[PDB]
Amino acid sequence: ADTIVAVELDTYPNTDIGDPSYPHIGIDIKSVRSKKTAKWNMQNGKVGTAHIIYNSVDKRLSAVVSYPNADSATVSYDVDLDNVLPEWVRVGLSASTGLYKETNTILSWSFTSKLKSNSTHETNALHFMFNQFSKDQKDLILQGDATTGTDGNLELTRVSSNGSPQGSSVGRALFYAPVHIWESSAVVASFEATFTFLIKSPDSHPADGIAFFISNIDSSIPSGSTGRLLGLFPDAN
Ligand SMILES: [Ca+2]
Ligand SMILES: [Mn+2]
Repeated sequence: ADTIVAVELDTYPNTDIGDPSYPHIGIDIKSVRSKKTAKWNMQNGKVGTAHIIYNSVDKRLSAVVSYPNADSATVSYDVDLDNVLPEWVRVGLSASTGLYKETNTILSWSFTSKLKSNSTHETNALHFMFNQFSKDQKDLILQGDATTGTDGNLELTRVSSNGSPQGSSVGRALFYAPVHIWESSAVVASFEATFTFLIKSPDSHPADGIAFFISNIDSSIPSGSTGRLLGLFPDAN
C-alpha cells in the first residue's frame, strides 16, 4: 500500500536480495532493490553528512554522503517523481538493525521544498531545520523505536543506557506537516535535504542502515521490516 522513494545508506550486504557485496548508498523506488547504488566507504564511529537533491527540470534525484577529510560517495538516478509519488507526501528518516547492529544516531536534519508555479513569485515553499532535538519534539511523528532527547539527538533505533546498540530494532521520524511535492501547473518543483549521522558498532559487521524517504502521508512501519528491509518495505521484491 505504501508508496516509497528512498535514498539508503546501506551498511550490510544482503547479497541475496540484490545488494552489492559491500556497504553502499542507493536510490530505492518502491522496492528495497535499489535502482542504482554506489560503493560507500563507511566509517565506524565518525559523524557523516548526506545531501539529497532533486529538481523537476532535470528530473534527477541525487545524493552525496561524505565524512570530513575523506572521500564522498554520490549516486544519481533519473526519475520523474510526478509519476511515482502522490502530490502530497511526508518526508522522514528511517533506520533498523536485525541480527547485526549499529547505533543510527541523527545529529541534525534540514529540509527545503519549493513549488514555483505558472504565475511566478506565486511560489509556495516549506523549510525546516533541526540542529538539536528536544525530549518532546512535537513536530516530529516518531514511529517504532525512535526517540529524541539523548544529548539533543534523534536515536532512530534502540540504544541501551550505556550506549550499546540493540539488534532487532526499527524506528522512523517523519516531519509532522504533509509536504506538497509536485503540482501539475508547477514550472519547477524541487527539494533538498541534509542530515548528519553517527553509525557506531562494536560488531565486526554493522547493520542495517539509515534511509531518507518520502512516502504517502499515512505511511507506517510495515510488519517485519526490521533488518535488511530498513523499516520501509514489507518484503524484498
Ligand atoms: Ca543491506
Ligand atoms: Mn542495499
